[PDB]
Amino acid sequence: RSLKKGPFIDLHLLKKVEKAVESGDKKPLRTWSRRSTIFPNMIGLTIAVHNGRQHVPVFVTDEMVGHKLGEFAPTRTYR
Amino acid sequence: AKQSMKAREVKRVALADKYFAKRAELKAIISDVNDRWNAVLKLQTLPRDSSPSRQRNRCRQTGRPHGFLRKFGLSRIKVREAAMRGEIPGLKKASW
Amino acid sequence: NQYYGTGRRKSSAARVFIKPGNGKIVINQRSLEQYFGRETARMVVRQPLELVDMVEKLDLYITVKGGGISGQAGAIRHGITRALMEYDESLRSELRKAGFVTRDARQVERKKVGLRKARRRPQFSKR
Amino acid sequence: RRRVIGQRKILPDPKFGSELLAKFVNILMVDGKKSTAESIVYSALETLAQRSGKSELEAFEVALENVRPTVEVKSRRVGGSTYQVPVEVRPVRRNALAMRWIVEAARKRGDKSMALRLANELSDAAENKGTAVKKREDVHRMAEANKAFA
Amino acid sequence: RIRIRLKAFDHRLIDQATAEIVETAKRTGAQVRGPIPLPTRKERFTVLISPHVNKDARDQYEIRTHLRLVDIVEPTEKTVDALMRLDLAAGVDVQISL
Amino acid sequence: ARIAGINIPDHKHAVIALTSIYGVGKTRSKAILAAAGIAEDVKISELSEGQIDTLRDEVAKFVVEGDLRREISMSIKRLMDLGCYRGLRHRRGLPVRGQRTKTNARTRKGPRKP
RNA sequence: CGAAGAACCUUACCUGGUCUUGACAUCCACGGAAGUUUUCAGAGAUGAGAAUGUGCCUUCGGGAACCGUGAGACAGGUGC
RNA sequence: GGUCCGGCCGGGAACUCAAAGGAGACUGCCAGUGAUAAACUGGAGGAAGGUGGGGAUGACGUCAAGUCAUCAUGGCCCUUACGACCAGGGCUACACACGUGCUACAAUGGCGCAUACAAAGAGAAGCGACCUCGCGAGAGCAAGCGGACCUCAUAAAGUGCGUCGUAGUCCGGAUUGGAGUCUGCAACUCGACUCCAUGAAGUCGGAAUCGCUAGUAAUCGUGGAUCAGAAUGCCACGGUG
Repeated sequence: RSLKKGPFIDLHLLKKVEKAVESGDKKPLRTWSRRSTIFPNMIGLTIAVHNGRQHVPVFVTDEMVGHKLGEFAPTRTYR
Repeated sequence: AKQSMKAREVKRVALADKYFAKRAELKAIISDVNDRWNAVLKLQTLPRDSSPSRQRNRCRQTGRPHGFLRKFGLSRIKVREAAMRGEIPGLKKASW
Repeated sequence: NQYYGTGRRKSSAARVFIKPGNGKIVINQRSLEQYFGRETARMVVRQPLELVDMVEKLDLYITVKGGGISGQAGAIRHGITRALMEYDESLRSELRKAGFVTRDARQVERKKVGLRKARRRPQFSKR
Repeated sequence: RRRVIGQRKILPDPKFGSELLAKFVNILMVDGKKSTAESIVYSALETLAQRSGKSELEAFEVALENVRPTVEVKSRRVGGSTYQVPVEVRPVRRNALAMRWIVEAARKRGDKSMALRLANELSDAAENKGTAVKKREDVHRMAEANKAFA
Repeated sequence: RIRIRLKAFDHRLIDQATAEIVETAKRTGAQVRGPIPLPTRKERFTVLISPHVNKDARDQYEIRTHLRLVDIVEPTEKTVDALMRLDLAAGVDVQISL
Repeated sequence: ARIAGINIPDHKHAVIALTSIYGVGKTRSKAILAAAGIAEDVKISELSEGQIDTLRDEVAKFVVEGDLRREISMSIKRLMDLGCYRGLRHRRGLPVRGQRTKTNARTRKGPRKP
């Protein structure tokens, strides 16, 4: 929520969508700076995350708009 | 981190008024959220490592950054000697 | 013609002037009752001057620089005492005997390190 | 501890010039704030006189007779176990220690207001019915009795 | 009410100073102040000159550090010029910024 | 104003009555009491609709409880998911505020157990 | 706790990128004016381009302010 | 002495305030005490009294206790190494404690409008009013201020009139519905805080770790720096008591 008066990005990430958004049927993209907020032009693909024990795939189906990319990464065994 | 970064502060430390803090004095005032012009800000944030204010600082009488007391002008280990030549005028027998 | 004092007690900061005849108590532009209207000490300021028949003889005018009503009740004690202290040298024995000369100065040798009581040295009946 | 300095001097009540009515309130205070506690004690003494229509502050005594003890129990393990021997309280103590049992009865008493928790228990205390008087009579049942075991 | 904040390392050297300003400046106008103090810092000062690391030889000196206030009602040059001609006293300070 | 919703106040005086309505903002109630505006004691029945019907066209775009308790849960839908702002944390059914508050969801989403 | 800020943070450690005169700093050798500004890469260190610029003495000798590349000596840390 | 009711500005030095240089209380004479010793009480005389108090200097000796994490340095240290450059991450889980540190159990209480009085401290990597914008954190203009001038507190109780009726509530912010921003590459599975909607335990629990003797813990509040900066720590003097 501290994204305090409007949107931002990962600056290096969207710079690098640019061939894997060229006919979205393709293999995934990857990111390590999990803070990672993202444009609605990504809709149609797979984007995986450094959790960071391993690298877990998150999925840009039909709705993406509302939270940073951390919301599905399992960082250590939650007892 | 002992000496580290000094060179890269030095390389832009004197021109922050030229990366923003005078460059701003007409174009960037219409770019406020007080004055509304929404296409203008997105071209002046580009300067990244020299966006004012950001300063690694220099502990000087100490050779490596073991803090910096920004009230007194010396490292978080030095203090003892102030009491022994004049630098902290308030340092008598502690109140504790 | 006139006689005077000032005080320092919990935490004020008050003056007082004795004046010729009519017997009243005037704090800046108002009466005693307006300033301590519930404040249970109030008698103690007019008490030692009602002995010496004030009503046709003295008049009392006051002003104050940080109120402090619970402590003022002794700043005024000391002050009004300095005023009578040149009115009539006779009553220094009355002011003392009635406690009206005393002013806050004492702690009863209290704690510095841990012990409660801290001036008195080791005592025995032959060690 | 060789020097005589062992008790507070305090000043008299604002009306009847009595350190009696003054030590009452200054026992009742438990949280500080004096001058409004002193006006509420002054409200106790008027609610008192609603019973009788005269100087019931003279009957303050005729209750305080029953709350004053002669004896108190303090640290005396002398004889290889608890060996009490209370000793009497010096004359100056008889009625301050009675204020101590009037204020512990008032704390949870239950009466409408706190002016009435004190003015009712004084009324009872003259009746010997009282909860301040019951605590004293307990000590008399206890240590004034144990005179015969000392 | 222009506050000339007069200040010397010593009581000695501001006394020598101020008593001429309250004479010189006052001659035709403004009732010139000069004795009225500020929080005079009579402190205890300690420097390490010990010829080896041993116990003490941190010689505790005292100080005076004494400041006063020269005050004038108006910039009346036919009374005040004289203190400004006193520029030659390079051994006392004055801080006139107001 | 023909106030929709669920409950009604029960013979209590205005200044409790008004504020016991199951979703009409309490802190504001201090002032709207004079906007319609009515005495403090009235037991709300004697308002005969007509007395606050005097402010009706406001009330028809205000959140009075019917909205607040169901219809307001639709509101988040263009803000609801993974991406930028406000976000998938709400549609997940979780405790949304406090210290490591995902770990409070025990009761909310199934586990109960430590 | 020492941390009076264990998510740029005075880095323990998990990782990778890199080095072992490192980052800072001298004694001769051969040389140079110092810098402003913008474009594109790279996670950062670092990589590939484009413009504008050229000070003070002054024996035009020697160099300063101040940046290089080659040497031979050669740098460090709460380890108790 | 004038008021256009602001010490406003005329006007003079009681005295606080400010304070520089300083300066005065001694068994000092009186009642009793005993050895006309001894010193202990009450007092004349006071701003304290028999170190007057509150700070303070903490000698050899200090436990073979530390500061072995700036010590100042003898003996000995790792050196493909304990040497130095750089962006990432995750420290906080939870079944268990266990206590420090918190509170929240309704009238010696609060709740609502109205009335009376202080200050310790901080300030140009500053602090910032009036005054513009207000559901407000939070935007902004802009007089000012270098140490009684600018601003933060309009200390809490208390007083006077209203308001519940002993009531799981009106108070409980434990917390979770949605609604907001000051900072940032950066706080989210990591906060810090603002508006509404809330309502976990709630009801006076024993066994036994030592808080606290006097101006001393309840009771009644404020600051400060580390530092691109949120300790609930401590640290220090005030007072209803």
